Amino acid sequence: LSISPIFQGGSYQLNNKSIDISSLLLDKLSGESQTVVMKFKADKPNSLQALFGLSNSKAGFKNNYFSIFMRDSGEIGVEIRDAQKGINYLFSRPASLWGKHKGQAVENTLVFVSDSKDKTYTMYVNGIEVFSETVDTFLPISNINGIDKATLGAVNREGKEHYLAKGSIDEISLFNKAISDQEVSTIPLSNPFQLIFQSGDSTQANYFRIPTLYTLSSGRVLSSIDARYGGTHDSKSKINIATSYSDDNGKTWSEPIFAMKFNDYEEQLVYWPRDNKLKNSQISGSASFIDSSIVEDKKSGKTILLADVMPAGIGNNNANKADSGFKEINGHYYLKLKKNGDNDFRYTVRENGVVYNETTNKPTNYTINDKYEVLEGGKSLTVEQYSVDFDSGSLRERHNGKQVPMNVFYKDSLFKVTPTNYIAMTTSQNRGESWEQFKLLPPFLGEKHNGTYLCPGQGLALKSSNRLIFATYTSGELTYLISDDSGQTWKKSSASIPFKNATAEAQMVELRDGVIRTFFRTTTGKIAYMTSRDSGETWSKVSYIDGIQQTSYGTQVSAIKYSQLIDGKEAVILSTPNSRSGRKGGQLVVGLVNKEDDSIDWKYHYDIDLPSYGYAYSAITELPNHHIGVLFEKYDSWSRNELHLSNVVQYIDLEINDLTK
Ligand SMILES: CC(=O)N[C@H]1[C@H]2O[C@@](C(=O)O)(C[C@@H]1O)O[C@@H]2[C@H](O)CO
Repeated sequence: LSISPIFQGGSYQLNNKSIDISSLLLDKLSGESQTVVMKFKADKPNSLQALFGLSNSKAGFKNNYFSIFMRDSGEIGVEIRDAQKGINYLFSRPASLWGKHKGQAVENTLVFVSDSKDKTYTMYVNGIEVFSETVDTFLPISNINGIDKATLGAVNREGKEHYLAKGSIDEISLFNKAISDQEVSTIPLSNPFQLIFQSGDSTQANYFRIPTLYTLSSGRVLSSIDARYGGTHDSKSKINIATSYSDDNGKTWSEPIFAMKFNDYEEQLVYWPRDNKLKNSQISGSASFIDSSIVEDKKSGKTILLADVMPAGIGNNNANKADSGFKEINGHYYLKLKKNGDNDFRYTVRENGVVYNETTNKPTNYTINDKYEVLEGGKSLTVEQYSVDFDSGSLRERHNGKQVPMNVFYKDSLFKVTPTNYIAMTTSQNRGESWEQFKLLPPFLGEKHNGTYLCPGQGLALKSSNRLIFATYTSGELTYLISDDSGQTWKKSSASIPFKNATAEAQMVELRDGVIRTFFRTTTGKIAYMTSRDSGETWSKVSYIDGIQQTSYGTQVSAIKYSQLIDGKEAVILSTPNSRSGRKGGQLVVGLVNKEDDSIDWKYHYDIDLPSYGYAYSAITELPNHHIGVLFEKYDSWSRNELHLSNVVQYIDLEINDLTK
């Protein structure tokens, strides 16, 4: 840092009693710009607590103060208030903090920059920028009328301690300068987590959701994710599937690449609005991919990744449930196309990509190549790309002058697919260094049924055979997709479930050879399971796990078969929020398998962080060194208050002894 602190202090215990630092700090504040650097712990916070306050403590000036505050939800924020100036700034972001990790309080590193030159207030926690707000009328934190108290662990208002804190401030420093983003990056951190995917990386997505992890036979650990461009919204949106891998047991990760991507819309790093009027803004004319899952095939050595594919403007909410998008002729399914100007789907994509007119029974001069792009007499047709912006005060989607290959999933294509959901497949023969062009899977539930929905996370490679299984769901059932030929062909195995309209996200473990247990999200508040004892051909009725709570809408749950005995027994590890309130209270739950009846004793619960801190979708894998890697959404991804947060999908490394303590 280019300058020394005006005040520095440490080892402050905040035990619901403020610490007055007025005489040490107030007369050292000068000029209109300041930086606060604070290292602090709060593993048992109050509902709302102030970590640092500067206030006018006198009668009649209760709303003249600056504070750095946090909530027991993990939210961090500031207030900057002066009643005489008529200013009441409040800037915050949910899900910004860690509480505990491996049972010990985490030291959070907070950096707040108040910059009078740029009229901007910026907050970083744990190296992540969580807000940056420019104002028309700047209020220097010292310029609040009548400030006479500087306080740790409360704000002194009219002589009383408000917003009392429980925690500790291990170090706090203030500077009479707005330090640069570059200087900020030099401040040491004590983070319990890593980032694999992050804002500003090669994906240029500012948001991520739906993590996966899979340990490959080489020892490489692979991860896939939704790179979500238009905020954290599900499709309809612009979303690509990105991947990254680690060759050192998760200590470092490769720069992401794409496994599946569309180019109808630019890859733009956009700061999606979080205000109540605009937060529902959703990219509406882009094709997308959503919800990926990985498996490795022993025979071929291929890595196989599946994901849902959504045509332009389509998502689960508006996909046509009564149309697969294929025509069966006869025994073979051919992708249907509608040509601009036709009200009906007159075409199919036949062998060799030939576009065939169903009404005239003649091939046309158009072909669809292996990238689902349209050619006419062998030449590639193009469309103009779109970009998005909020410069007009609402979301605008507009052509940007760049030509890209015309794809049948695009809004502007001459030939367009049925507006329903599909599933696609890509393979890698180099363990994630590159991905082949995706191919659509066929329909499994007939001509007049939309795609099933891929369960995000892992597929299952049965240990003693060549069988691969990917779970998917639809209304009234799980639909397991089974391949015995390295993913060249798939058949379904349907397993009825006693819920309609469930997002029945399911993950599988092989308890022993040929015996599969599937754990899945329900609408009941409990995680369900079912068992197959014939390698997925047939499935039991549904049972429920006791000792874990979910919300009524549920959350995805990840599950693995651990390779080593725990307490002399075979073990399964589940990862899920454990809360009836929200997507919070993340846990790993270790289940010991009864060798006589395949029942599971859920003997250990490990809290990922505080019960009140967010935890949503998750990925777990046994790393080659027998550690457990967890990549998870550290926020409430259902909440309409926690939309569009950056750098909340995070990675941690745990050992079994951390879980069973
Ligand atoms: C294909 C798709 O939309 N997948 C979604 C669904 O699940 C999630 C969720 O957070 O619950 C996130 C997934 O990415 O939101 C969706 C909702 O539940 C409707 O199924």
